[PDB]
Amino acid sequence: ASSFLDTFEGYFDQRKIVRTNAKSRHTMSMAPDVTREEFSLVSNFFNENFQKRPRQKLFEIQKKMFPQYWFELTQGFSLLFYGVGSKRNFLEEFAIDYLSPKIAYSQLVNSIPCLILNGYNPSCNYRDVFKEITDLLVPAELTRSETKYWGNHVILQIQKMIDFYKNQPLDIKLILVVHNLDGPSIRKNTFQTMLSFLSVIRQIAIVASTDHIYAPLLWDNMKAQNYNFVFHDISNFEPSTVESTFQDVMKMGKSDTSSGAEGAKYVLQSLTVNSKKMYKLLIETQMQNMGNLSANTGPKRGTQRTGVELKLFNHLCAADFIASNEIALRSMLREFIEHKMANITKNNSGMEIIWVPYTYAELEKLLKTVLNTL
Amino acid sequence: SLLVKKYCKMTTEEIIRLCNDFELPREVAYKIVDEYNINASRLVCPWQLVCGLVLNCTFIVFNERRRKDPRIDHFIVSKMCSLMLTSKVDDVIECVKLVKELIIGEKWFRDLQIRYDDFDGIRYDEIIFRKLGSMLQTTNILVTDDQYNIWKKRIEMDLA
Amino acid sequence: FADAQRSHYTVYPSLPQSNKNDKHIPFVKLLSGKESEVNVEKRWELYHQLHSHFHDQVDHIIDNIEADLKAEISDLLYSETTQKRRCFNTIFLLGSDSTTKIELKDESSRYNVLIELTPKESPNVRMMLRRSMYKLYSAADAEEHNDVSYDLSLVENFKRLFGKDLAMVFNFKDVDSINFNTLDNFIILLKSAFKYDHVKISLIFNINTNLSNIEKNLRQSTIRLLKRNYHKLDVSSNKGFKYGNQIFQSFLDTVDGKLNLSDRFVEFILSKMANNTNHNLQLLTKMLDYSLMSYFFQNAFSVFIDPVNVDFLNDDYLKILSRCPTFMFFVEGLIKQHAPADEILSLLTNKNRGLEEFFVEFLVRENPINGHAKFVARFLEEELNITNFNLIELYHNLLIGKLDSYLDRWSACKEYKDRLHFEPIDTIFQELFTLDNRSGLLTQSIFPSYKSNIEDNLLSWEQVLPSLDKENYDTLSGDLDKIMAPVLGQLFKLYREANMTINIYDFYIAFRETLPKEEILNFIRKDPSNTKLLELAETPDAFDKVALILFMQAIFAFENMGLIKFQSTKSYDLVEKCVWRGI
Amino acid sequence: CLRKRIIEEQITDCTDDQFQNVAANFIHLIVQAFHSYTGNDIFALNDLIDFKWPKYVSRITKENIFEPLALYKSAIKLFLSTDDNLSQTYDLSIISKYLLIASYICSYLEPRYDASIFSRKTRIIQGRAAYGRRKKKEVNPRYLQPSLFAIERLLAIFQAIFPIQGKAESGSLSALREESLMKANIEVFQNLSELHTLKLIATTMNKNIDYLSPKVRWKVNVPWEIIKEISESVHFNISDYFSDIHE
Amino acid sequence: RINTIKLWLKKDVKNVWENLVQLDFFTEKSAVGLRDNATAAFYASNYQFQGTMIPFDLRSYQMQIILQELRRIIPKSNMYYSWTQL
Repeated sequence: ASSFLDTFEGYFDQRKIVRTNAKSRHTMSMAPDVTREEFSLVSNFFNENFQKRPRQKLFEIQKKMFPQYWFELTQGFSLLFYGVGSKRNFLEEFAIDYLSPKIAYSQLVNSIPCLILNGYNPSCNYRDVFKEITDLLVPAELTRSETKYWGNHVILQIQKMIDFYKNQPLDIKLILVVHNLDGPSIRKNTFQTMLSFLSVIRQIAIVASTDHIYAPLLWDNMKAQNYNFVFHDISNFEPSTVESTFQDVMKMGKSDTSSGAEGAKYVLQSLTVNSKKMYKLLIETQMQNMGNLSANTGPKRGTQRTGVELKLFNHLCAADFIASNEIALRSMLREFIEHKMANITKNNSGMEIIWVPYTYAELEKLLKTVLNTL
Repeated sequence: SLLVKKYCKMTTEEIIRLCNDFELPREVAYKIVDEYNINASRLVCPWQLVCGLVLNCTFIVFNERRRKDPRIDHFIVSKMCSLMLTSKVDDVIECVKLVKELIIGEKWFRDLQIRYDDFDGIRYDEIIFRKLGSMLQTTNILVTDDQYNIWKKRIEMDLA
Repeated sequence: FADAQRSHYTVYPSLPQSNKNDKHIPFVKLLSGKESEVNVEKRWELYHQLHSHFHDQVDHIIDNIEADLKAEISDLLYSETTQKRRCFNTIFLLGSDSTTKIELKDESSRYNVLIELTPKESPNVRMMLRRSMYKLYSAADAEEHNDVSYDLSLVENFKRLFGKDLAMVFNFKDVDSINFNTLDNFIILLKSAFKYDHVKISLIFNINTNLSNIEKNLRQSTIRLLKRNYHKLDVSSNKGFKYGNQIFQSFLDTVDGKLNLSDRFVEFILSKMANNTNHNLQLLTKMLDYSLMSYFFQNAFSVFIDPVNVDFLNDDYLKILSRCPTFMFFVEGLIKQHAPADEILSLLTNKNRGLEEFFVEFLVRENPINGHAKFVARFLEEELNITNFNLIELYHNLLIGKLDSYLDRWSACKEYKDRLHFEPIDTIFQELFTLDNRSGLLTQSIFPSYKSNIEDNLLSWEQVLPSLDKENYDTLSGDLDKIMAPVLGQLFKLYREANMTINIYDFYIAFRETLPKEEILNFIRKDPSNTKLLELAETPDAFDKVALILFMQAIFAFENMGLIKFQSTKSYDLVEKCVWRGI
Repeated sequence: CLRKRIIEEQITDCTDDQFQNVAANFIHLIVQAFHSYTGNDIFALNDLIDFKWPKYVSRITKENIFEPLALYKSAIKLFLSTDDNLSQTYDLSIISKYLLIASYICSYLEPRYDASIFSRKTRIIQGRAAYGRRKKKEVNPRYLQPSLFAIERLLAIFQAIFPIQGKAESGSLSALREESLMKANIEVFQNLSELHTLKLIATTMNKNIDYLSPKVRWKVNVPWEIIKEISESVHFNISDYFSDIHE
Repeated sequence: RINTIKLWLKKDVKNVWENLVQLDFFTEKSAVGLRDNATAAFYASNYQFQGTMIPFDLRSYQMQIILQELRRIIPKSNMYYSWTQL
């Protein structure tokens, strides 16, 4: 077709005008209609059998790189892994099996806590991650002169934490492991600002990974200073079958990538029937409140106004015999809260509202495909 | 020179003749002929693809001889300018890079690099630690063990 | 509820009982397992005393770049006694990073409050004032040892409520990131505090880029207010090179007499430090550390820079140092000058004593370029009053021999170019104690061609996955592995040879013709255990369905890498390519 | 300033009625020069007096107090230019400096004509180059607001105009490995992101835009007078790219 | 066609340009000046408009007084009166 294939020469030469007769418009409906269960059947056979023996031998080669990375984490370098393929099974085998026992032995008993962080999850929140880090470090919380008139308490406590840890002994006491640092909810500027200032602290060791090809566009001179990555290419052509769970693969990637409701569809498939009857009751009651309050077909994502309050919800699931009391209700709610499939917050009157963060069209699709089959 | 000559047809007996003196084997010479027969209708200069395929294959088939002997990398481009009838070497290097773009993804050029173990100039065992970024990779600052092999043989016969 | 589907879970991993060893350092045994353990731990602690001696001085340097900058801004913030007394003294800090603290005077019978405003703290003009009036009322009760409305009426009631007059200082942090409608309206708001007879305002602008960009943004009547007294203070780590010359000289003091710097390394330092002009000194330190980390990790001869370990010398050390290219040039020089064979044979390995006695001679030379560069930099400083010079490219041109061809640009060293002349000499065995990048490790680890390493692994992929020959005829798919590419690598060359907008269905068929039809269906049948998978294989439609399943997880993997746009939502039939190789 | 000079110049032949008339005639002269610039302001005239009264006093001597026409010709260079303003304009990197130039090209040249201007390489395979613009447009698009471009067009025009790195050292062993044209390493994206935080490259305004998305387009916001100062620093002639479109 | 008239420079007309803005001869292009109530004026103060962030000479403005009205007010004895008609 084109004479040039790669340079700016190939960019300028392949972006030509195609004529209307020269366009061969074939709809993708002219294809074998593939069921979802045989999609998973053929994919799990090729991902577990096609090139294991090259990928296993490649993983034995780059396992000899592990003391060379550990020498870099003891010198204050954050450590970014790029390449083509899934880097997830590499990253949590290096950081849990190799890295964490060998820092602890070199500081002489228990291992270093290894907070790993799934950034391919589109529901990854930076305030919940920082809630986890202050449980592990237990920093001195922020005095009144330090909270500077609606200052950001997450950023202003890291800056107190840097000045504290500039005088502590140089010992790794946390390893935060960021899978897909350029993932959908973690590529935002408030998340990167958190993790850059948190990377200045030499007492915690950053081990991160990126999949997108324009990932270095995400760090300017100030963020690349605080990070000071050393970059490592680990191409291994792994399938990424866990990253292809929060995002529908039957639609080839036009599932909007930031919903999180497609990843919720995977969570419902292996639950209790009494935990699916509750969540079905929660969806159907909020679906009543979205069609009432909005008066609008178009996609608005469900928030606190459309949510059920908690004491009214306990009456709904006691008549349908899901929950016997308030505590057994709250014990099977929190498994949805930790996966952020349901949120609990209070309004301006004290009503404790429970609500599902998905749009109306994603809420009726989810109600029919997994929940209403019983 | 033949590099400036345009829209001239190349018989199979000539594109073999260009690589018969380089002593490229059967399977290297036939896939040069097959690659020419695809693009033969769409080339501006046919001799630029013919010299570019043969040079890219002679750096791969004879890479094992080229590591020990740095003389031959100057030999082949000096031999190439006289047979394409060009004056200086800059057009010959220019036609290597242009044909390297066209056959970098092809299946036979991959199997040519796996068999002769070249991987644009390296081994596999030496290029995978160069791509991983190992600090234990080889640095070309010392002479190699096989180049010190033939230096040690030569000097002892220059001793006595 | 798997942990793989959660976000941010915490592993408390299990550590084994005891691995029988005090081997818990990241250095490995070199010489392919011929190096002793006592050499590995010596090379570890000889690294840390050469690493810490470098960072004890760099931390001393960085503490001087702030103590100088606190004092240079404080000479200029105070004592400009204007006789008109109805304006503010403005301090433009050209190119300043906003990470400098400003200490104000104590200076009793006067309040000196410092009010710092970031562009995140400035969404609009009333939020600039309510934070500024909170920061002075909170910092005046801190020095005092009822509530006030936070507005500019606190400035007029300041003597009537605290008894001392005011001197407030504004420190705008990222003024290139603030919008200039708000900052213009806030300076005009502070202009209304010049009727109160007991206050003086002082603005400090941390302009990271330029003054010419700022005066095109502010309105013209504000610049006429800012010009009654302003002071431009150039604040940079890169001005006059005077702090980059101190960190690089601090590096050369640590490796004085024990490590050399190749000019291929020094001009790499010199080129990469010019590509980042705002943060040079952290990036100068990062490259000198990672090359120093690289040396002690890779050279078994790293233990031979203190003389107490020369009495250890072994046989595998003797087989590896003799391939140094200067050492062959020395034996070549003894061939060409002295005819007999025995003195050269006493140098070589057939004399077991002589070669290891030959290496103890050449370790103690000073190798005097490290002191001579410090000699030139001090002499060219105080004699000629020259400030604007790199010591880095002075050290680079000194390694080559182009010293006087570098000094002629100042045109005042013509009476001194003969006494400062120095031709370097190649010492023997200097390749074993040196810092160089001829392998390409620093421009792969610190400055990688990121996207070009992605498309090369996609397109080529033979440099990545091992092509193995014995083990494949045993396994389930090794008849398929020699004839079929990995699907991300197969789809990328169909991606690469295509135009900008491509139909998915035509891109599916063009993918499907590349695959072997008989051996995919032979591979899908070679597992006898899955009955559900063998039922798909009996269908006549088996290859057309396996090819689509295998296509559309790679067309999915190319989207979240960013290689493919789905043009024109509501249509979902054709895609646009984002990424070209080579760019 | 008027007080000090008259005793220190040793011309002590003056009264208050000359003191008042020398300052009054300056005000009538500072208005009659700069009324067309300020208008009917009071506060702009009050700034141009006190910015130009210390410079008007220091040019008086014995022949200048008594005759007003002689003093105006001895102070002519401060009644012609207002000067209400306070090496290179930016201290940007050498590849940040060519990445605003390529941003200014992508945002005012059209994408349709780029293959005719920047292409230089010989064709192994038959094909026709782009013909270029057939006729000039009389809008001069640099007057107009800059248009949006994609991130890959910027990186294509960046290496089209970036100077030759790794120059050929006349070696056949060295000429293959060189890759004389510059690829986008970690510094090109780090300097493009730094150029965005400095508000020199703009985007479409959405709260928490993602850099890493197909939909986000980019545009430059520097004027022509800044990118002209930038282009003369790196000896790049950006005016020839815009001379052929209308000027 | 014609003593001479001074042509003021690009840096000097900037002050003249900003006075015609603040005298309501030029308005910002699609501008909402004062809001109806207090909450709409508060919502607008937290939004950061585009014309603020684009450079000075690139802001699109519009026109309070059109040229056909501008010919009728300016007297016939001005030297600029011939340029109040295309």
